Amino acid sequence: KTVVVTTILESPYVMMKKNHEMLEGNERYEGYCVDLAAEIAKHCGFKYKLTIVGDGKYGARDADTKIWNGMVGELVYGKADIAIAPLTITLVREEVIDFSKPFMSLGISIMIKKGTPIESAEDLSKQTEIAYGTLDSGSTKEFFRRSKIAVFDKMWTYMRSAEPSVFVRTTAEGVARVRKSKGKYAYLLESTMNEYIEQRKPCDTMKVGGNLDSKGYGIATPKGSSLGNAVNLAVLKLNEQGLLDKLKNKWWYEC
Amino acid sequence: NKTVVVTTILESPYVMMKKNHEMLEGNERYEGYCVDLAAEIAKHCGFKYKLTIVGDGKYGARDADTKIWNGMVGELVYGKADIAIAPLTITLVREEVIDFSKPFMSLGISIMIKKGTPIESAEDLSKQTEIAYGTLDSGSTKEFFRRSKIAVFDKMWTYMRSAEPSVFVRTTAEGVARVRKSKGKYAYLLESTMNEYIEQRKPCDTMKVGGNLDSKGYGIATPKGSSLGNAVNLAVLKLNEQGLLDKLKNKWWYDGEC
Ligand SMILES: N[C@@H](Cc1c(O)noc1-c1nnn(Cc2ccccc2)n1)C(=O)O
Ligand SMILES: N[C@@H](CCC(=O)O)C(=O)O
Repeated sequence: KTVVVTTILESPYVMMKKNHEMLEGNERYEGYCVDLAAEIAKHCGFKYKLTIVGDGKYGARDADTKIWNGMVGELVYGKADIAIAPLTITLVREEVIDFSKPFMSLGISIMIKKGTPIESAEDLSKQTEIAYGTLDSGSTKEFFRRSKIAVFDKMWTYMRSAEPSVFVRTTAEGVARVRKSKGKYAYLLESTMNEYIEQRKPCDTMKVGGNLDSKGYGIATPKGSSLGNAVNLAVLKLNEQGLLDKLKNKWWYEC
Repeated sequence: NKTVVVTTILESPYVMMKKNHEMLEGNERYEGYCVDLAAEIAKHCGFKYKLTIVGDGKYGARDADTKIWNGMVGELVYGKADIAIAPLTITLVREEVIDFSKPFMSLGISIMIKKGTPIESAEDLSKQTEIAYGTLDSGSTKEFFRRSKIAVFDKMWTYMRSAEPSVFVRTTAEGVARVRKSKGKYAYLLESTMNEYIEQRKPCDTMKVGGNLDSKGYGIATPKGSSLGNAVNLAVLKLNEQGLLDKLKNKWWYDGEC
């Protein structure tokens, strides 16, 4: 009956509307993914329930318990029927779930507090005074972990052992750390967020250099899911009619 | 174990004739981005393959009259080719009849002009008629403008479909030659990938202006219900994550006559 949608609370994808306290159900939320979910549901003709992933994670497989967490986990163990959020299409995930073609293209990038003397990944790698890290249980950490590229390889050996920990549990925590570390902390995140934050007060962060790779976000469903193929056609249609660019301009519409 | 028939297309730097092709046989006649990818794909998946240039030299579209598919898409649809490894754009009409792996390259529609031409964006193009402009036939780009309800693009399509002489070209090479020979009176709408490649080729007289009109990607394609599909998709994502696809792009794109 009601499709259970798992998504994550990350502006401008999903955020609490003002005065949400007296609101109920899906009306409590607004954002890029909120509108996209509505679109998908409208064209596919089904009711749905937005639910914030319990642990607030994107999705990774515990190196020990070998159990998947985050939104990926919700789909794998059957808690959600579909994930509609900025979930990165990767090999280890495609091995356990299905993704539609990307509804957004992006790449890993570098966020620094304005004034920080670093222009690129090469810059970060050769020094240590300026610390840097990424999010836990995400596609960025994994990217560096599996990279054999000298540049990105060096960076990993540095992060994997840095103390105190350069890793963060949430993205909002990685941004907050840059803003508060007087230039001693650079953050590695996806271009999408780096751009969003650069146009926000106190307008003290910025993206430097080009992206380190080219990937995309896809709508995810349990492996061999029935809704899968239909959702993919729906998404390609929305993109081709220019609605997805419209949504992007709307939510990425200080500094 | 059977030799996999791979349909591809002659579009530099994806698939090009090697300098000594006249005295060479089969796959050794070609070189390029896609030739290298086909090799990488074939290696990991463990199978032998035969590169075959698509007979009509087209990408793929369904005929408005006969309703028959042509190009590489046609090769897959009618069972002539087992797989397509080329810069084939992932699109709705195609996904309806064939399968695509996830993108091995990202791009968007762009504007190529003869340097010095007074045009900076699609909006500029649509607001005048002194400078003609068109696109490639039987491809995703022409279909984009035909189905766009966006003011600018809609207006651009209204002009193009009725222009005289025709503003459409059969191959990308033809589009580039027209830009170069028309003294600035013709602008060509094509995918950023090809536009940036040409910008680095002699006589270095063309250039991309404005930003992409959309965002999409190229994907390896297989017939619907193909056992190769899923496996090749994972193989491509792997190559992508290891950076092999970016190194491959550098090689054939920037490793540059300008
Ligand atoms: N998407 C990654 C997570 C992930 C990761 O590993 N490193 O960085 C991110 C990331 N950064 N931003 N976003 C999403 C975003 C939020 C708000 C505005 C713009 C974009 N995700 C994953 O699926 O693991
Ligand atoms: N990539 C396009 C061809 C080039 C173009 O249409 O500009 C296709 O697959 O049809």
